[PDB]
This record gives sequence, structure tokens and C-alpha cells, in this order.
Amino acid sequence: PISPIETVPVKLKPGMDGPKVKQWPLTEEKIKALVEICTEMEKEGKISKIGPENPYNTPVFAIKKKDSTKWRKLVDFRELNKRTQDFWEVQLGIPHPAGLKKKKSVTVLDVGDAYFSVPLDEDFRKYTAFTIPSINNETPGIRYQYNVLPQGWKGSPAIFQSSMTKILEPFKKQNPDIVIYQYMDDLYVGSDLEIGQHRTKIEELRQHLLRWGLTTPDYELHPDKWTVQPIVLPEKDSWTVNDIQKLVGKLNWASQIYPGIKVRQLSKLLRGTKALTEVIPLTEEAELELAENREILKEPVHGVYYDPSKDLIAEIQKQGQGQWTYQIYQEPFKNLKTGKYARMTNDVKQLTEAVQKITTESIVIWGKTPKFKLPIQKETWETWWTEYWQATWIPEWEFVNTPPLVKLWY
Amino acid sequence: PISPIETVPVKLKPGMDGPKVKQWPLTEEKIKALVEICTEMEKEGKISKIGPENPYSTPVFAIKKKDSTKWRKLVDFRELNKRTQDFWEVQLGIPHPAGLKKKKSVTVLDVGDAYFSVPLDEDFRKYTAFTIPSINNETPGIRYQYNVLPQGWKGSPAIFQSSMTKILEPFKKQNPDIVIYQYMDDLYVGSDLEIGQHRTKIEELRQHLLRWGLTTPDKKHQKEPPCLWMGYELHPDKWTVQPIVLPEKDSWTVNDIQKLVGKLNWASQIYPGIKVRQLCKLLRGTKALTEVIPLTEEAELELAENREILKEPVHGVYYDPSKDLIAEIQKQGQGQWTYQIYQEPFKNLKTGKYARMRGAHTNDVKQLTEAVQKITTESIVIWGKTPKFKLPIQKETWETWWTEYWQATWIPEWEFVNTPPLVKLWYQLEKEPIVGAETFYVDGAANRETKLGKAGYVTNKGRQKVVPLTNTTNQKTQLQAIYLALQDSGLEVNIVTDSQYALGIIQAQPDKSESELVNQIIEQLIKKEKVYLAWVPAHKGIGGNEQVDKLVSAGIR
Ligand SMILES: Cc1ccnc(SC(F)(F)c2nc3ccccc3o2)n1
Ligand SMILES: [Ca+2]
Repeated sequence: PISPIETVPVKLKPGMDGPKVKQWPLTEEKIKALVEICTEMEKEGKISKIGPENPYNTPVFAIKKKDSTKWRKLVDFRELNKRTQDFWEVQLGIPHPAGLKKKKSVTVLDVGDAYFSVPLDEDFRKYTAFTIPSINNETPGIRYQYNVLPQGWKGSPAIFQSSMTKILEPFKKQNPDIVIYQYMDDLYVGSDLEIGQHRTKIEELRQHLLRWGLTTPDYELHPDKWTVQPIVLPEKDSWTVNDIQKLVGKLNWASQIYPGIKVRQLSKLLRGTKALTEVIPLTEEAELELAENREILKEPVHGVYYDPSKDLIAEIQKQGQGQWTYQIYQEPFKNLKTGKYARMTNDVKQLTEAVQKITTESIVIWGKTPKFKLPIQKETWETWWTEYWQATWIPEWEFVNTPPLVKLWY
Repeated sequence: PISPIETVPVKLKPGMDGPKVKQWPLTEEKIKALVEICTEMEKEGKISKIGPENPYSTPVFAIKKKDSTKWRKLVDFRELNKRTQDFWEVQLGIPHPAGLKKKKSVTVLDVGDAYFSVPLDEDFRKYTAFTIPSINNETPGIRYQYNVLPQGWKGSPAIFQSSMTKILEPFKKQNPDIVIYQYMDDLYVGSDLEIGQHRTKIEELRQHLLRWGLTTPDKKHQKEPPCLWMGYELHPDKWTVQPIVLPEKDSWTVNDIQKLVGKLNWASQIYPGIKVRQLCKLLRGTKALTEVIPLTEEAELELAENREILKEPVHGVYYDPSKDLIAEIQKQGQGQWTYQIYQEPFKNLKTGKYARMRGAHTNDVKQLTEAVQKITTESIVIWGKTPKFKLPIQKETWETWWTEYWQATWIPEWEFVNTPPLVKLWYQLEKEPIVGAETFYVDGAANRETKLGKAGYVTNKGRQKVVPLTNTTNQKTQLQAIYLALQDSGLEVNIVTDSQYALGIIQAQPDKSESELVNQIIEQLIKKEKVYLAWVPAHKGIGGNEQVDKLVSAGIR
């Protein structure tokens, strides 16, 4: 009753090499937290010091658990994932229940600490290499690899699936209408129970886990409260030439996306070559057009479906005064979902919160995270994003230094 | 000697065999040298004679290299290197002296024959096999293999470094307040002990180093009072760049001008004010390396302004981790910027300059921010924390812009400092249409085949105009229409465009550009009292926008 278990053979993608990502410069306090965390991890047999014959790297970050309560170590396996993950989610994928988004309440439980139980395939360990940097490059820097399944990594939940099925089976049998979805270090638990009682069911579920390696796990999402109804058409919007012109542009564009946008009664009213600030010699058949048009904007884009074989991508615009608009689409403007996030300070604080919130929606909705287009300077995001990150995954990100009049439409 | 250190397992690249390169024939001289040298080597354990049982060979040769009229032995490891696994790192960052904490004493220790002092793997030695050749390849060569790290082998820098780090750990653990920096062959050792006891401690280190195979052939702790390293001169208590004689000529080749700029660029990390744009201007359209470029008047000013700053030496101080860092930035020149970082007022740890590029069109508030951002990264690397900034920008100037601007931003805590010139907004676009201002439906059109363009406008006041244009894209005829509106408009004006593109540029309130049509527009924009810019979509037959198209695309397309 005390030794290790037996390991699943793991292959990197067909003739692909491991990650050789540059570690990003980090703050002193974070370095400190990082060697302190890793000292334990090493003593607990989880990581070992590696030598120079391992050319691989994967960046590492430390984040605060809530705020100043503890430091967590976060590993960025985005690259390792890409080089493992055309071929997984296939040979050993985990299906996504459509029912999850339809549940009144979904609770996110971090079951990451479980993975630290199962040993990682000897010949795969070298790829999990990471480096604790030193300040000013004064010291070569502490290097490690993993011995057990690492938390950043998409292979972990894939391997662990079997244990999760057994662990979870009694519970599911006893509540066949609870929807439990595993995505990386978290379980998503969904149910149509009332809120307390939902929570009691979460607690009960927590005990099933606790018997197996999860050190008292973990939220609350109410998916059927996630709303579309965006692209707004003003109300005292039927006054000026400038109002109408703007309105027409808003519709002109919407008719790219949305089958049915009328706009013609509206192109009239303008008729002449007027000063921008003139109030209007029409407002009749057009107001009906406006009505109709508005009502098609409440509802889903008719033409557009989620294609599981395509990257979800997400745009975000800064609306100012703490508001942010966002779109999830697979091809530009065929929007799967559109939304808002508001804090009514910072800018990057709010953005990282936006991204996080969006990722979670995307996960509960489609079982993928989006590729984010971020309206910020790369350098600035790199410097600052870990300061507010709280999640255990990291989605891919581009930076989009442009925004059209796209900000306005939204 | 050879270190008792545990060897680093090394393997060839997947599915690849060791090198089997045929040894070319050498001159007698060179053979004799090779035999002599190898003997010494064989004697010291470095090398080992081997059978023809071993396949594999990597060519050897010999010459007078580093004026080596005692003869140096070379091994062409190209083939083995292509066949050896990548290793970690190689090395990939160096310290900046401004991060060093002040010491009473530092000394250099050069490791003896570092590479040759570290054992090679053993399961790998076989591949390092080489062959001293017979006089006229008539008879079998002498075959050796390496037992230590060879000179040009892919992994020798990484393994040596690795080996040295391990070796150093117990001594670092027993002496937690001594600072050791490993750089190639050298160790720099820094302490706050009194001259005598510091010398004791080096000797201990030397002793620890000898226990591990590594001679420091420097007895009595060699060095010399000012350390010269990676272009710096380092002292226990201050630091600087090392030379920087700027020659005195009437004629500068392109080459001379490059060297000169590199040098000034180097100096500028400790000499505040260094400036090189006029010197860089001379470099445009590289006109051959060997060719003389008459210094412009603007350049001669700079070169002298520079000699001025390098008149007397300046030294950076070192870092007290108990105090805050402060970063001061100053606008200086056009897209140019300069900065000082310091802790006690004006004892610069270091200095720098920034002269950006982050787009075709930009403005001062943007560029000051990108500079702030570059310094922020630089600070985290060097000192592991962020500096408190002092900035030539009003708090309200910055808040106005950034709360308005669509991209997001954040900078560390900062204060306004009145170091003229200040950053301001030369113009504010209006947020709403202007009552009683002439509305100018501007429009463009180009043929894209002939390149023939018409840019004009129509107004609500009935005013119209279309002027013809020639080598233009659809895009310039947008920017020309808008500019045409700004010339013929009063101080206040509304402008309707249908150019996503043109609206994009102007909305970002630029104050500078790599387009000439644009610097013009910005001139107009500054002079105006109120400009409102609105966007309608192309050829949707809109009131006002329709009519400009009837007479823009007539001669357009
Ligand atoms: C010269 C000086 C001044 C203050 N502290 C130090 S510490 C050091 F010697 F380890 C050290 N020597 C170095 C040489 C180059 C780069 C970093 C160094 O650190 N050194
Ligand atoms: Ca146009």
C-alpha cells in the first residue's frame, strides 16, 4: 500500500519537435514564489532537476490564487499542447455535452491536483521542461521537468479520463440529470436544481473527489442567462442627418451578417445633400423598417453554425468607461455569440477579466477556447497580464492594433 | 586535471549515426605538431588511443592561430555537430551592470583549460574519434578519441556551464552572501568582506575549485583593479563603457559612419543626451560601404553635441534594492526620446534612448507610452521590479487621450514633470457634428489602370469642386479629398468620408506621419478650431454622398 501506478505511452505529433519557448522575464517576488513552490514539488517527487541535454522549454508564471492569499505556479503549455493536440482529442478525446449550456447552473471545479497522482510516460518527460529565470541574467536558472501529469497540459486530462470515469460513476448514477464535463484542470458541473441544493450537490461531488486525491476542490455560471441581443439601434435616433447616416452604416454592415436587413426606406430621408445637423422631412414607412430590422437583431444569425473542426476566434473592442464588447466567430462576422462585459479601473485588468469570462463561456458552449484578438500593444499585455490572471488555462492570443469603425457598430 | 564531476548523458540526433569523415592528408610539419600535442594530451588523460574497431573519424589539423608559432591543434567538428542533439540554451542573456549591487571587492578567476577540464560522456566518446595521419597517407594514422569536452563541439559550452554550476553550488551554499557570476572561462567573485578576509575567501574558492578539477592558474588571485567585460569597464562601486574615441576627419565613409553610430548607441546607456538621428540620416539608401558621405549641417551639429557629452567620463552607480527605481523620460528631437533611471537624484544607474516606429502615423502620447513600456520591460529584466515614472505629460493630457482611444493601456505609477517640451494634443477632433459649420461631402475615385483620379467635394452650402489627380490609388484620392475639404473650409467644418481607411488614420489623432498627404492634413487639423469627421459607406446612394460620386467617378471610373 505505497508505490507508483503504470504509465500510458505518449507520442508527440508525427515528426514534430518539442517546445523551445523562451521564458518571459519575471518579477523578483514571482521568482521567489516560484523556487519556493518548486522546492516542494521536487521533494514530493513531482518534478526533478534536469541537465543541459534537455533542449526544451515552456514558460512558467506565478499567479495569486485570489489576492495575496497564496501564489500558484502556472505553466504555459500552449506550445506543447499544439504539438500533442492535432493527434489527441482524436485518439483519446473527450466529448462535449450539448446539454451543459442548457443547465440553470454550472459550477467550475479545479480537479487539477488529481493529475499529480498518475505518473507521466518516461520518454515524454523531457518535453515538460521549464526554467525559473534569475534577475538580470546573473545566474543560469533552475531547470526542471515533470514526473507526473502536469496541470497545464492537454494530455493530462486525456490520460486521466479513465480514473475520472470510475471516480465519477457512482455520483452520476445517483444523479443521472447532472451534466459533468471535463476540460483541462476543471470539471464543469451543470444542473437544473435550485441554487442551494445545486451547491449541496456540488459539495457531495467534492467528497467523491476528496477520496481520490483532490485537496478540497475549486464558482457559478448560469448559462441560460447568457444573452445575445446586441447590435443596438438608437431610440430618439430618428432626428438628425448624422444620426440617420450613422444608423444606415450600422445596418449596411449588419446586412453583411444578418439575412433580412431592409435599409432602403432609410436611404431616402437623406435624399439631398444636407448639413449634418438637420432634423428630418421623413419618418414613416422607414420606422416600420427600423422596427422589423431591430427585431431580427434580437435573434440568432440564421446562416451560421459551429464547425467543430475550426478554431473559434474572439474579438474584443474597448468601448470606454469600463465597457467591452466581444464576438465569437469562426469566420469574420458570421457571429456565433456576441456579448458585453462591464465593470462600471485599469484597462488591462478589465481585459484579462473579459478574456477569462469569455473563455469560460466558450468552454461551456463549445468545449474549446477561442483564439483572442486583443486590442492592446503586445508588449503591454505580456508585461501585465499575469498580474490579474486567475485561471489555469491560457488561450491563444493575437494583438489587433487596428479596430475599424467596428467599435461603433457594437 | 579532469573534473570528478558526473558526466552529462549525450546522444546523437534520432536515426543518425556518428560522423565518418575521411581525414585529409597534412604536411609533415603539421603531423609532427599533431603528434607532439596529442602526446601531451594523451599523457594528461584528455585524449585516448583507439582501435580501427571504431568506425568514425572527424578530420584534424593544425596551424599558427592566435599567433600560435608553438602550433595549435584544430578539430573540424562540422559533421559531428550536425549529428549531435541540440542542447539547452547555449546561453541567451547577460547581466546589465546597472543591476549589480555595490561591492567592496571583486576578483576575476580564469579557469585553466576549462573544456579540457570536464569529462565527456563515455557512451559518446567513440564519436569524437579522430586520426593523426601518416606521412603521405601511406600507413594507418594514430587514432584517438576525446575523454574530455572538445573545443568546437556543439555541447561543450552548455556542459561546461552546467558542470561549473553544479561544482559551484556547495560553495555558494556555505557562503550565501558571496556573489559569483560565471561567464565562459571566467568567474567573477564579489563580496562585502574586508580586503584581507576577501582574499582568504578567494583562496577557499580556488581550493574548492581544485577539489573539482579546475585550476585557477592565477596564484595570489590574479585580476587587476578595473574589470573589462562585454564592452564595459566594471569597478566594485561603479561602472561604464570603455573607450569611445570618435575620430577627427573631414571625410567619413559609410563604414566610418556605422561604426560611429554603433559607438554612440553604446555610449548612450550611461551618457544622457546622446543623439544620432542626423547621423543615421546620412545612412539612408546605403550607397556602398567604401563611400564618403558629406556630413550635413544638421549632422555636424550632432557630432559635436556628442563629443561634448563624451568630454568627461561618467559612471553609472549600482543598485540599492531597498530604494525605489525612478525613470525619467524627456522628449528630445523628433520621434526621439531619452531616459534616465536612478534612485538617488541624478546618480544614474543607467540611461537610454528610444526612437520608435510603431506605425506609419502616430502621436506623442502614443510614443511616450511605448517608450514607458520599453523601459518597464527593461526594468523587470534588470532589477526584477518596475520603476516609478516621471513624465513630461500632464495627468489630464494622458487621461483624456487614453480614455478616448480605442486600444487599452496601463502604465506603472507616475508623476508629471515639467521638462519642456511637454506632450500635448495639437488637436482634438470633435465628438458631435458642429452646428452651423459647412458639411463637406468629400469623395475620391481612381481608375487603378491609368491611375487617373478625381478628388472633390460637395457642400450643404452648395459649394462644389473637383480637381484632377495623376499617380494615385483609390486610397490617396480619399486623403486628397479630405485635405481638399480642409483647405477650402473655414475654421469649423464637418467632413463626411466613405473611406474606412482615411477615417481610421485621422481618428487616431496623429501628429506625425510617413505619408506626405498626411503631414499636410495634420497641419490643417491644428489650424482649425473644430473638425468633425463622419463616415458613410460607398455607393449606397446616400444623401450628399451620392452627388459627389456623380461627378467624382465621371472622370474617375
Ligand atoms: C564588478 C562588480 C560590481 C558589483 N557587483 C559585482 S558582482 C560579480 F562579481 F559577481 C559580477 N561580476 C560581473 C561581471 C560581469 C557581469 C556581471 C558580474 O557580476 N561585480
Ligand atoms: Ca471614396
